[PDB]
Amino acid sequence: QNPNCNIMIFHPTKEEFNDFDKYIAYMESQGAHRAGLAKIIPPKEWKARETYDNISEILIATPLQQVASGRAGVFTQYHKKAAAMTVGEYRHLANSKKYQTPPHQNFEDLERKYWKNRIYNSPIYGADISGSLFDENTKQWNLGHLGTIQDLLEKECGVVIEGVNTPYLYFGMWKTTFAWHTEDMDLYSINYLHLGEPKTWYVVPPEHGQRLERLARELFPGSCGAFLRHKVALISPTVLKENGIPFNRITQEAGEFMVTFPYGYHAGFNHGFNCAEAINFATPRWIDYGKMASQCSCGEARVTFSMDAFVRILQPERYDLWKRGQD
Ligand code: NI
Ligand SMILES: [Zn+2]
Repeated sequence: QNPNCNIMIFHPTKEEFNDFDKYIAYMESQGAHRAGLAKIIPPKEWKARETYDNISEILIATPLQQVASGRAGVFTQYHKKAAAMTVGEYRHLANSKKYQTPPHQNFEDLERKYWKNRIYNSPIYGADISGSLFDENTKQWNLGHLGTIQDLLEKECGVVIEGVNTPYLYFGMWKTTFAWHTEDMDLYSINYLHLGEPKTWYVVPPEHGQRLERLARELFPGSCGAFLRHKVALISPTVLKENGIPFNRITQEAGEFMVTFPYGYHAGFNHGFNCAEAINFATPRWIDYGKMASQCSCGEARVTFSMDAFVRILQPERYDLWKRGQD
């Protein structure tokens, strides 16, 4: 299935939108994971929340200034602190003359601009906010409550990691950026754009993630032995074509879901003011990637959690063998 590793787009029926797990698995029987990313479009009736009133007076306690440096499509990005603000103020700042989305004829134009001018006017990302905009009544694809095996982490261990097993909110503006990464422990991620302007994703198929690693070692020489876990690298598509790294690019509109799959390297940016919600999740398929996830050796990035419970409970036949691989 899916021989060209293309980003597949699904339009589940209402019935198919009932069991989250079961549809993930169906997307995989059609080969979605081979691209490392898929778009899902919710049924017409489905809604995340009745209305987005009073999201104005919500508090972004610690927004981040994203300072890039480098050029010719290759940058390290670093995060610096900036003042607290309401979303009202952020919306307003993100539409001001300094941060607003530049005039552009089409996508190719916008992209050219983002990658040419990255180091200027460092944008402020309202990122990593612990919360959710989903209605409790929303029972299909509600990111607070997916009901996947990732929940084994909290029931077995009492282990809660923010943005991993509880959701994060992302208030974006033009040029706000996510560096090249696979998710923590190479988990799946799912992201819902709640509102506003689009988000662009670039994605490398899992089959080739190593090529991407290999390349990042040349572009940032002197580098854990798993550099990309720092999530500091920006690399433009031109630079990927130049070096023969397969990738795809897709632009997410408001109202749409993206799911990244284990070991699917991805990065991208926002086109303007927007608000996104995301969480990680897991399936039985992920366990083996979990146990395999290459961790940062220098300390700069976290070994997020222990695979122990997952193997013990869900792979009981292989558990003894897995322990002997340890200490
Ligand atoms: Ni991600
Ligand atoms: Zn490291």
